[PDB]
Amino acid sequence: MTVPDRSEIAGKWYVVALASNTEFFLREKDKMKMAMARISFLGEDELKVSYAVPKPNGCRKWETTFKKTSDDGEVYYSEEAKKKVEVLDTDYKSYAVIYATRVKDGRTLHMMRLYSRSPEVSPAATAIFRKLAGERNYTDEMVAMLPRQEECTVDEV
Ligand SMILES: O=C(N[C@H]1COC(=O)[C@@H](NC(=O)c2cccc(O)c2O)COC(=O)[C@@H](NC(=O)c2cccc(O)c2O)COC1=O)c1cccc(O)c1O
Ligand SMILES: CCCCC/C=C\C/C=C\C/C=C\C/C=C\CCCC(=O)O
Ligand SMILES: [Ga+3]
Repeated sequence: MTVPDRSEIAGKWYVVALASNTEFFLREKDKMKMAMARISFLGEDELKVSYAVPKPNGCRKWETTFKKTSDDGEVYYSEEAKKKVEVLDTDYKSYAVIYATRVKDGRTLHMMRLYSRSPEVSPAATAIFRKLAGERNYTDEMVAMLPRQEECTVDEV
């Protein structure tokens, strides 16, 4: 409540560019199109967020809950989904950059994701985005920009 900005962007979050090094995912992120999502505040230490990705091979839409989210200041952690996301940069004015990391048994992973407040991409959104990726010594092929092309979409259900 003390952050009306959240309510402003909450309801629809767009993913239009990512960064990674794991070929399996990087290999595929390069083929998908822009994705959408909806986030809700359950509690500062818990929030509900949904993922919407249009996959021509088979669109996939679902919901997910984030629990025990207060570790490093404001970060989300799902004991079940063994995956956490920390607000690495968010303005909802034109873009937001977040640090996403998935850790499997014996394997750890990190990746950056660039969001857009509007289906369009601001040259600055891609640049600030690249700046961070560079700090991680990333290369173009490691970061793939995604178009607005849409085949499937989610509802305000
Ligand atoms: O390493 C990560 N994925 C793997 C492994 O995850 C998976 O294979 C599946 N996935 C989940 O079950 C999942 C369950 C719970 C939460 C999930 O996000 C799942 O994805 C399906 O996702 C996909 O096929 C693709 N995925 C998106 O397009 C996406 C688009 C926008 C937003 C997405 O989350 C997407 O996954 C590719 O994802 C992958 O290859 C990975 C890391 C860090 C953060 C991630 O989100 C990752 O997914
Ligand atoms: C918003 C989560 C969307 C989840 C589904 C889409 C992509 C999954 C990967 C990263 C998205 C996770 C969080 C979005 C970034 C910052 C949230 C700030 C919330 C706030 O400022 O209070
Ligand atoms: Ga995922």
